[PDB]
Amino acid sequence: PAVVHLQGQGSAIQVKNDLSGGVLNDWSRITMNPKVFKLHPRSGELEVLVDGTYFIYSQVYYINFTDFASYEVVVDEKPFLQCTRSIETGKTNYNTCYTAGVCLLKARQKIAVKMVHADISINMSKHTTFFGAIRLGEAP
Amino acid sequence: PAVVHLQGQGSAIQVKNDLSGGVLNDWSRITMNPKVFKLHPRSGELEVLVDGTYFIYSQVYYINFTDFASYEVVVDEKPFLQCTRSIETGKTNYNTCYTAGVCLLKARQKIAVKMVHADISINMSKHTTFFGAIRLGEAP
Amino acid sequence: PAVVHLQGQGSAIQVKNDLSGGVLNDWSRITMNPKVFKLHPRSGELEVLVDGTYFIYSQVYYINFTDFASYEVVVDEKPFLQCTRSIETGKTNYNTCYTAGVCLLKARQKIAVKMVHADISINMSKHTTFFGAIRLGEAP
Repeated sequence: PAVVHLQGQGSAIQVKNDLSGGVLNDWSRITMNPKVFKLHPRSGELEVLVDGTYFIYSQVYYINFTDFASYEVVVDEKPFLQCTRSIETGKTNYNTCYTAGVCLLKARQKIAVKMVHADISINMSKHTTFFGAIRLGEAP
Repeated sequence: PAVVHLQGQGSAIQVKNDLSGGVLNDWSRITMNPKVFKLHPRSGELEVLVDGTYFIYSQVYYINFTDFASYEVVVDEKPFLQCTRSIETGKTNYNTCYTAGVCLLKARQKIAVKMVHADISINMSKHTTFFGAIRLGEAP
Repeated sequence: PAVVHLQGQGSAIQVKNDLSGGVLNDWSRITMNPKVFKLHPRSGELEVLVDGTYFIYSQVYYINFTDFASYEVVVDEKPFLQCTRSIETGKTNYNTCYTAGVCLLKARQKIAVKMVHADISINMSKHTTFFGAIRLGEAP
């Protein structure tokens, strides 16, 4: 199996003005098999270069937000996974938010972590905020 | 590796009165290997057809509860995994609860996601509530 | 693929004690490929016995906490993953805290679950608190 583990590079992000369309992008590729995965640095996309059965996972560290914190893991712009937290307006929620799932992908398909449009702050520390995949094998 | 990723059928559920024994059901079967896995949609049970080493995972999107929200991933009615949340707010508790783990299984054993009996609502959207398994290989 | 699923053996721990630097060691070794994995019962370290690509996961059940509840998954004492909850609610909080990720490892390296030192309680039940890994295959 080929793998990729992408880590945030540190520094806090406010989702509204510190990102465009909510998409996380400045990922550090500490592990990436270049024959199976390609990273797109501005669009924040993790592209698969071959058909396969893929396990996909992510985790975003919510560090303070208004009331509703959430993101989607999208595949070709389509919601596949979601991780969501809540809090009462005036109070604080520091919270790692992990989700993961398995799906069949064809070559060139692109995966991305997209924050929902809200006032939400996230910490990009490498241990709390990450994004990865495992090609478990061929697709049927 | 044979995999299965069951997605909810796009509906908000009130656990107490909309499920039987808290068991999430009416799963949509997008990707399921028919030689390893068999689905029982109304029961909500996922049956393994062959012995093996299985990674099992699940997410439930909690959308309303005032006390506790908890579920168990059960194998023949025995708890294997458990995901739990207490309230994050006095208003509306939007919160996804993911859990996963590896276990050995025998043929004809059945897995289910079983809510604890309480005043809980859930969003059964395809990207928010899901239930899957990976046959990594044989069991030793 | 070689797997390991370690489960807590029940009861609870008061994290304020800071025994063994917060490193959890209550692990029951239910499934463990002995050719790839070794558990040290006193230190709580999970040692890989061969080089390879490893998916590592953990869940800790925070049962009584008020401010920050956090833990790290460490590799040779170096943080790799982190799971964190500080939910300001006015009452005591109860959350399971799952995280996971993939990394390449050499033989003899040791993985542990290290609680950050806090006056919280964690429940060590076998269904709510666990620690595991999948050797996906050889590392490139």
